[PDB]
Amino acid sequence: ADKIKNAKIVFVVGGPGSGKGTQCEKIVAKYGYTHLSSGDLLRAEVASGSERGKQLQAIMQKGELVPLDTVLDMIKDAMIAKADVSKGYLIDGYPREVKQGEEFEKKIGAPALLLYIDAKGETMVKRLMKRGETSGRADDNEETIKKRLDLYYKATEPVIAFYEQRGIVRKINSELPVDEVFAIVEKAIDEL
Ligand SMILES: Nc1ncnc2c1ncn2[C@@H]1O[C@H](COP(=O)(O)OP(=O)(O)OP(=O)(O)OP(=O)(O)OP(=O)(O)OC[C@H]2O[C@@H](n3cnc4c(N)ncnc43)[C@H](O)[C@@H]2O)[C@@H](O)[C@H]1O
Repeated sequence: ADKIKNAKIVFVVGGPGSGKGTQCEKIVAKYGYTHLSSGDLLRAEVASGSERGKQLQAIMQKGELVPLDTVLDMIKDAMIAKADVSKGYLIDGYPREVKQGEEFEKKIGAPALLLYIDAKGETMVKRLMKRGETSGRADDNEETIKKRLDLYYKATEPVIAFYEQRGIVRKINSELPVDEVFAIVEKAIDEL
């Protein structure tokens, strides 16, 4: 526990399809951070066949936010499972609300960096549609896209302004080619 609490922790925040997972995989290979995706954890619980998984599946297929306690407990347990060995943690897709950040800080520890993966709204819509047309997830349909984006703009963008009060946000232009985005992310990571 005091081990995870004192670890470097990076929050990765950005709209659906903005390129969070993409950039996080490149961080892992280059710097050796531990990548925890809130969405991957939740989808793994869905695939387990549990009753909790059936309810998560419903929530996610509607594009809605899973309750804080559910996602936070999964993230904590996944941090613990990898605590022995981390150079640091990339928490991808959490927090999605201010209260999510605040509870993570109370239970786990503070973020040193918030990578704000910043894509245009229409770029996200097009990206999520392109994925949807070629083997996307079940939530990559048009109607669910609308709800995922709405919640990002209303609930999640406030997270940026929140952690901007402590100067830890770095804005990453995720409209550039993947490798050019990564060069900006490297600049941010090297500050740690
Ligand atoms: N904290 C939380 N609290 C409550 N509920 C939660 C929660 N976390 C999750 N949930 C629930 O789970 C759901 C799923 O959430 P989750 O899976 O966490 O998040 P997401 O934002 O929906 O995941 P995406 O995979 O759509 O986006 P990504 O930004 O990682 O993009 P990627 O790199 O793949 O890239 C997308 C596409 O774009 C392309 N691309 C990426 N970067 C670039 C680039 N620079 N140039 C060109 N194309 C690019 C990629 O090839 C790819 O095709 C939520 O809606 C909610 O229901």
